[PDB]
Formats: sequence, structure tokens, C-alpha cells
Amino acid sequence: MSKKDRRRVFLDVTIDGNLAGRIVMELYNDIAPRTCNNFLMLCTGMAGTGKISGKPLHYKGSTFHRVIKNFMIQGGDFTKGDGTGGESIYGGMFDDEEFVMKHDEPFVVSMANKGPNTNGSQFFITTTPAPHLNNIHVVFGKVVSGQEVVTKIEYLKTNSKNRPLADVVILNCGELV
Amino acid sequence: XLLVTAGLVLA
Repeated sequence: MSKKDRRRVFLDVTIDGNLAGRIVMELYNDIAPRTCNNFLMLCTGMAGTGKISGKPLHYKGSTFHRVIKNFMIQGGDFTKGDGTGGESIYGGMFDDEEFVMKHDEPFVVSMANKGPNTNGSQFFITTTPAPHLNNIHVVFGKVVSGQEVVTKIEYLKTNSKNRPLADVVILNCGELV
Repeated sequence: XLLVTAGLVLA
């Protein structure tokens, strides 16, 4: 493994248009190379267009559509915006790499899915240990800066389906080379 | 409850 191979990405968020801060994450390409590559290519959007979706493979413009207090925030659905869409750069969904990293710490980044090998683009950031997710969800990165923006988003008022009343937008994203 | 899925959301 090489810590040198670990890349960095960011998510500039806005809540109802107001600047909320930047989230900087460290991806672990030395432990989840396939997964992390998906994430970074999605932040920079340099992977083109969805083979199935058709829409651009880019988190930019997508939202954080679901949030749970004392738990996590979820987003990355850039094709439906409701949690039923999203697509990886590899065309459609891709497989679960070795579940090496766990949700034994707060603020780790993980892949949201709908069962085995169903990784699309949707991901979540926890704000608490979520061991009941270990081995079921692939943990690829970790927040190293701006964990307060996550906390700010997590406690936003939501509707009955846990969607934030305000529009939480990833106004911009990319890599920190 | 506390799950993070894409499509079939549970409690």
C-alpha cells in the first residue's frame, strides 16, 4: 500500500444558495482503487457521459437528498435526484471491492447501494460510527477538512422522507492536486 | 431506521 497514491477531492456546498463551506476528503486508492477512481472521476467529471444514463457523470449540480440526525448525509444521485438514480464511470454499476475499511469512526465516506455489487454514484458521509454498515457498504475515503459543513447539513430541517427542506447543492467539485 | 440504500428505502 502507498499513502502516496491517495488523492484528494472536494465538495463546495450551498444551502438555498448560501455558501456553506468546503468538504475535503482523502480517498484511499491503496485500499479501494476501483471505488476511489470512480469518486474522483465523478468529482472532476472527466469521465464523460453515462453509458446507460446519458446524463453527465459529474457530481457537480447534484444534491444531498437525504439526511438523518446523528447518522449520515447522502447524495450523488445525479440522474434522478431522489435516490433511485446515479451511475458509475465504469458503465452502470460496479462490484464491491474488499470491505477493508469500516465505519468505526465518524466522517468516513462510503458507497450507498441497494444490495451486493450495486455501486452507482450515490455515496454517504457519516457523522458517527456505523458498524452495522460494515461489510455491507464499501468505505473508500475520509473527511480531513470541513467536517463542520457535514454537521451543518446533517441537522437541517427535513420533510417526512428525510429530504432537506432547503436545497443542498454541490455547487462545485473537483480534485486537489 | 438507519440504512443508506438507493431505491428501496427502509426505516
